[PDB]
Amino acid sequence: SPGIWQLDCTHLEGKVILVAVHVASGYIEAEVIPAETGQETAYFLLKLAGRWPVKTVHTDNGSNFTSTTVKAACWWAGIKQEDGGVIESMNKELKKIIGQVRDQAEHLKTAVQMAVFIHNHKRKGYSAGERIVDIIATDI
Amino acid sequence: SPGIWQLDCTHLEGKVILVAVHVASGYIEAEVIPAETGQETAYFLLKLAGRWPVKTVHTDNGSNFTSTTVKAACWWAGIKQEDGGVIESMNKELKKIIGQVRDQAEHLKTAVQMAVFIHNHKRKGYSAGERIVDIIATDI
Ligand SMILES: Cc1cn2c(C)c([C@H](OC(C)(C)C)C(=O)O)c(N3CCC(C)(C)CC3)c(-c3ccc(OCCc4ccc(F)cc4)cc3)c2n1
Ligand SMILES: Cc1cn2c(C)c([C@H](OC(C)(C)C)C(=O)O)c(N3CCC(C)(C)CC3)c(-c3ccc(OCCc4ccc(F)cc4)cc3)c2n1
Repeated sequence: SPGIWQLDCTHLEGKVILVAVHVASGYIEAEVIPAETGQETAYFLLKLAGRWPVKTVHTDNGSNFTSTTVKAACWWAGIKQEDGGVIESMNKELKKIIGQVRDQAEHLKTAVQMAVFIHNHKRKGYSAGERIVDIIATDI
Repeated sequence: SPGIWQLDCTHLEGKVILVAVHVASGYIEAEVIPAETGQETAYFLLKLAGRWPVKTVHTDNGSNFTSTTVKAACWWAGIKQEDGGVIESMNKELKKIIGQVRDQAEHLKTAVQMAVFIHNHKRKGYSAGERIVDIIATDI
């Protein structure tokens, strides 16, 4: 459970938001990209694995599961690349937060990082940021 | 101590590498940018604070300390913006790792994230990644 993450992809303003969800805590990392490609997904996973102890990733679709570039990043970072409700509600929640801050940000990427901040600090009482740290520290 | 970070800027291949160091653990986050600007620093701090509980940031120089854009990001994210050896040795260590992986990466940003991965997982026995999680979980 502590090393399991789920990839998720959603569209907004003609752009793609790639999200990594830490399944046990609900903690997220997200980035805005022009379109989902194997190279963008591979780079996102390399970043995530250098920051958190990523053991397994459930890919968001069969193209990212199949991608030789994604498989190479998973090999490099020591990640077990795996296949495939609450994710749909999290995409809706993220878009809701983005809408609420959209006026404070000129760039979509700024609004997305503001939403990541709000989601991870929301007490619902522990926050997702507190839960991920507690889950991983117990495993050490 | 658990919420204290230090910004650091270094040059490589006509580009700038912006680094955030968690002082107590030695854990790092890094990004490649064309040049250090208030907007790039503000965006980097917004990302960092959505991922880790950032209480204080020691800015890397007086321009980032003065920047109204950096001060706005610190205000938004609830960060106390503060002023100003081992950092010089960490820039040298990071460049050394980048040199060792440079042949496996076409893009400089790929090599930088590989170096972040290696630095954070290096056991020296706990790693910086284990130390940051343990330090923050004790504070919760
Ligand atoms: C020119 C330009 C572009 N520009 C742009 C592009 C942005 C944003 O992009 C990045 C993140 C900088 C790339 C954006 O996408 O909108 C920006 N932001 C600053 C940081 C933020 C508050 C997290 C989001 C808004 C400012 C700005 C700079 C000074 C501001 O000062 C407000 C009074 C004040 C309050 C508290 C303080 F402590 C100090 C000042 C406000 C907005 C800006 N300015
Ligand atoms: C066309 C192109 C650009 N391109 C580029 C730009 C890159 C790198 O950029 C990003 C990170 C993708 C934007 C780069 O900056 O170099 C890249 N990398 C993949 C991930 C990495 C191993 C973390 C770094 C190298 C590959 C590639 C793709 C398949 C590879 O397969 C190697 C046999 C194999 C081993 C284990 C496996 F499980 C599966 C395959 C090797 C390299 C690539 N390809």
